[PDB]
Amino acid sequence: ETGFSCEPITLRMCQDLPYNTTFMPNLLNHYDQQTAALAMEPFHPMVNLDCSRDFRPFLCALYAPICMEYGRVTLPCRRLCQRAYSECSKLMEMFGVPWPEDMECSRFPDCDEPYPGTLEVLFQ
Amino acid sequence: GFSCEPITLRMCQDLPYNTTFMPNLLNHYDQQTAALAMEPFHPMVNLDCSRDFRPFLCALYAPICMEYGRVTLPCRRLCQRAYSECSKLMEMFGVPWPEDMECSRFPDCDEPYPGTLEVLFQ
Amino acid sequence: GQVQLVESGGGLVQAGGSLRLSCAASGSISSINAMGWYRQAPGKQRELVAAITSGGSTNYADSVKGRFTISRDNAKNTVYLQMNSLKPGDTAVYYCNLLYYIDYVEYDYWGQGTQVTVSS
Amino acid sequence: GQVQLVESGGGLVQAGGSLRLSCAASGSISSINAMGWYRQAPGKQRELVAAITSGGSTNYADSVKGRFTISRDNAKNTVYLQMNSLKPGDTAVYYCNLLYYIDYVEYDYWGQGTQVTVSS
Ligand SMILES: *[C@@H]1O[C@H](CO)[C@@H](O)[C@H](O)[C@H]1NC(C)=O
Ligand SMILES: *[C@@H]1O[C@H](CO)[C@@H](O)[C@H](O)[C@H]1NC(C)=O
Repeated sequence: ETGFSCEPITLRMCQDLPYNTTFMPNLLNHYDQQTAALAMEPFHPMVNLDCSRDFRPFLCALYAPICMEYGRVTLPCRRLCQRAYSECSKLMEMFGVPWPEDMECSRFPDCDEPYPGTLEVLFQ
Repeated sequence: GFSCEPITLRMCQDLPYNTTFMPNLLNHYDQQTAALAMEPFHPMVNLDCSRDFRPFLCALYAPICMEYGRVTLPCRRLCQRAYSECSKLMEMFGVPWPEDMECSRFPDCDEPYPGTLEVLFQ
Repeated sequence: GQVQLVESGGGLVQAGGSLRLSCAASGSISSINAMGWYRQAPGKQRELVAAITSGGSTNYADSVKGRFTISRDNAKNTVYLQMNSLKPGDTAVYYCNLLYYIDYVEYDYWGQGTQVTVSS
Repeated sequence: GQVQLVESGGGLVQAGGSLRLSCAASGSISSINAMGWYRQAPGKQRELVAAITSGGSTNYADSVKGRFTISRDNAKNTVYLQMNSLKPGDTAVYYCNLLYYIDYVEYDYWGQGTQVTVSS
């Protein structure tokens, strides 16, 4: 095989999403997801207190993105980032959680590119 | 096409290569998780039971930096020799062999280039 | 069922002394919440001191690390600030807050303030 | 000179008592090494008790955790086994071991063994 698969998501804050796997190297999977879970843990107060409906979808898009054919990268839309940031920034400031440089919302797409660049995914 | 950072893992210095690919979101967190996974093996590395052990461990936790951050793996034969040559010392120190190090899971290193290749350093 | 936070435990101590602030929230509140301690010196901006989620996760301002401890009694909906090794620079009015969300609508309640004064 | 292991400290104690084994390595050995204690009761298989590297990493058999302590003096190449809360089931010949590698060649030396006997 290729050495990669869609692996079950084991990040504790990325359960009960519309999808349940993410693209990972087979041998490095548990290690990679353990590292992602560690990186995501500082955001737990925001996820638990639910300051934004957009926050968990945004973070899980970055740490456990939907599994695509050939492992293609997917990204959340800039507007999602911006609303998650705005709605959760008071609580992030209260708990000393900085917004990482690699999450600066200007880095994310406007979601106005022709299909398949921007698309809608349906879930039953 | 490269985003290589210096290897900071203490058990992965003085290798033929000195950088590794680190995704931005995972930097620091990765080395914390790697140090935790490698710590049970510190006696194996320090006492030098196998020439193959440190290359194998650092292949998993500080792999060579590739264009586009491509994944590389050590060959099954490397895993097998590192395991057999260090098994006496690991048993003496109660060091378990993790699931993600089971040697049968690693490549036979017989796929056509670039799937298997030789890297030169001289 | 109306929500109010009431503060106590401030006063005057000499430098090196200790104080314990208490902030008791009464009324109908969400059991998943954050509670914080803030301070404001005369004429200056209000500043975060420490915060704690209902789960027990804490955050501390650098200026108070190792000296102040925040804690809570969820049974009592009360948050505490144990203030050891007090310095003159800790003099301020101390405020507690209670922060939670209901269907993403923010609720942010504040205590009435308690004066802390640390003499030379 | 050639490597030699000298053991001492065995003997007879009542259950609940204590003993200290020592094992002194002489000769040309690597300063980076592991030293261990093993035990074998007559008619039974040899079993690991405890081990320690020159760096200080330790490992204990579950049956002796909290009762036995291994330690070493790198200066004199000596390993010790402090055996507290002894039980009749600890009765056995205890062997010291010295394990190291030079250019990936294994050197593995064994002491002569010393008897530990624990009466009811
Ligand atoms: C993940 O979702 C797929 C499709 O919805 C389902 O077939 C699979 O069983 C799920 N995995 C679980 C529930 O572990
Ligand atoms: C890493 O190795 C490369 C190639 O030998 C060398 O050019 C570079 O200076 C090295 N970097 C460090 C920090 O040693």
